Amino acid sequence: MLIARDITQLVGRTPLVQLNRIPVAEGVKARIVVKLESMNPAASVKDRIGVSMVEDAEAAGLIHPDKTILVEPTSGNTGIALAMVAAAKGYRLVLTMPETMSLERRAMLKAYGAQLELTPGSQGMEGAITRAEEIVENTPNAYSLQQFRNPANPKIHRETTAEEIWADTDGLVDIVIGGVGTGGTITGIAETIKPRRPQFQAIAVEPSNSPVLSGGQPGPHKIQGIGAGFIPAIFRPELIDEVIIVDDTEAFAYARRLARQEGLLSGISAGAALWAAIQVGKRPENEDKLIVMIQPSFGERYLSTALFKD
Amino acid sequence: MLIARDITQLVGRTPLVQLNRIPVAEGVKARIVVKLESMNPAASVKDRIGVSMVEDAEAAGLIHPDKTILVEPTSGNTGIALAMVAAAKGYRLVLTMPETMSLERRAMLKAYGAQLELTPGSQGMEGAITRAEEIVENTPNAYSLQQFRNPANPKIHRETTAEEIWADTDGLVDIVIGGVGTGGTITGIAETIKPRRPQFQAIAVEPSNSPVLSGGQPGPHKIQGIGAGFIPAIFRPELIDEVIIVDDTEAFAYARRLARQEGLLSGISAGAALWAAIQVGKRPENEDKLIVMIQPSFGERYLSTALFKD
Ligand SMILES: *Cc1c(COP(=O)(O)O)cnc(C)c1O
Ligand SMILES: *Cc1c(COP(=O)(O)O)cnc(C)c1O
Repeated sequence: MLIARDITQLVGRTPLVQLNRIPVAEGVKARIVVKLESMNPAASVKDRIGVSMVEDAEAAGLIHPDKTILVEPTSGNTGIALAMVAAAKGYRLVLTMPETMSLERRAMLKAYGAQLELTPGSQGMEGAITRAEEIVENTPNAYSLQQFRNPANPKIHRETTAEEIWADTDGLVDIVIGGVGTGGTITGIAETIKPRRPQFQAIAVEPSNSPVLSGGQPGPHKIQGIGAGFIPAIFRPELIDEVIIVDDTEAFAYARRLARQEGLLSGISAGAALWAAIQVGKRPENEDKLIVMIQPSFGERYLSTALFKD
Repeated sequence: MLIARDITQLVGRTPLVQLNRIPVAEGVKARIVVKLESMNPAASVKDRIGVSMVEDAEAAGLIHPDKTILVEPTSGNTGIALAMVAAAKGYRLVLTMPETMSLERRAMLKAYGAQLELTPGSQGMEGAITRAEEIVENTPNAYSLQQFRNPANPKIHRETTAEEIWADTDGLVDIVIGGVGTGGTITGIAETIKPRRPQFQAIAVEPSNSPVLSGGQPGPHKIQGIGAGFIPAIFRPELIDEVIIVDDTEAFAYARRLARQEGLLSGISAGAALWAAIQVGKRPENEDKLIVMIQPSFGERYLSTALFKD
């Protein structure tokens, strides 16, 4: 019998899909395919790390459902992944999240029974992180899995996300394109694949308004889920070939086209990754290369935002 | 390479998950497991029929993307499934839907680029169907796949949904419980499995406020996706062992517990199916029987409703 013990054993193992309209429309000479992290149980890539971080801490005896209050600052998806895990396992969970993130994210957290404290929009992720740190320092048995630092984040991507790409492309993937939030996705992919394919390229995507991976200064932007405003500790710049900066307008435009022209309803950051993959795929040296882009989230979580509202 | 041609080749093949808290809390003597139709690409069971109905009509030369205007009355999910398919394949699509269905459903349809005409809430599905029929009768090249009559609906459930249950339970499933909207799910399951397992039970679920399968009169109710207010042509009462009626309050209560106590964020109708499965699973004759319930939809589509709002 193939019956999962619980929802945490059903995360990852997401499929690849080719694009059929957008690349030809933009004159792309490479082959662009999409890894659909929208098909995780709670509809984002973060399900993978919600599970891995919690399992890692439990195994080391660092947390226990009967006493630990999990606390995590989030732009939404990590909070939702942990909220699902917490609901399955019986953990109390408190999220801090900036008020600028989509209304759907707030409602998702509450639906799973987690506690949410919103932090001021002007303070961005820094405000969320500071508040979470204050809660953890002060509260007995509070514990932060710390998604920007936790080795279980890049590890699960090395062991699952990257292996899936490797298998599903029969070892022929040439380039992976991924927006950076925590950096775990693109880092874990590069770590696993580069040893097997020396010419493989790992390309990071960030908002042009907050180009910190590129050496620039942090700023406000609308690409929810990427552009934390600092370089995460887990991110390994030495493994990444290049950083592509993306305007908010292009992220929104390409995410809309994903839904309407490909039937791939997608978050804003998937739009940013596609715009980037288009630019890379048009380079003459990349003709007939196989480019996999990561689609981090499903677009239903974004209907209230400027992506689709009106 | 395992790369899907497009999103329509990634529907179905959904997993089973055991329940870990709710059955013991209710003194259930059977084993209740859930088939997660929330994990289809657009997060409901309807993805399966959106694909099968369109492929069937295309193969027979009855529709073509360059000319057909698809038109379908819906409570939401069939419209969304067809909207995804339409976006991938380049069909124009018009949905009629009662204003009583969740706001998320409206926004989902528009996000995929479909056209929506809302019909009066007081008229329910009958109003939606009448308007769709008026559009089709009157409009050149308009075409309704007709989800309540289309043989491709129960067929795809016979060939995919039912085979998945058969395989995943190693042929040991004793009972399937499913709410009835079109009736295709529970009918196709019963058709495939009963010949292989004479003692197998197929049990239909309907709202107590609109118990038409039970021989009663139609009425208004809040279990979105089930209780059409008539017996669908595809539904085969001779294959169904029994109909269980469910109150709106119990559907809401059990859907909330699915999210918060199992980490299975679910639509309202999944709550109705669980309440039913609990009742069946408590019967002394069903001790140690394996009961699979269908979870028709993911709960993100329902955050604006009374299920979670406030
Ligand atoms: C997490 C996330 C990303 C980036 O993934 P990382 O592995 O954290 O870099 C992109 N988009 C969205 C919507 C996310 O939630
Ligand atoms: C379609 C649907 C059902 C019932 O499935 P059928 O195969 O149409 O009987 C139940 N719940 C929801 C939310 C649906 O969209």
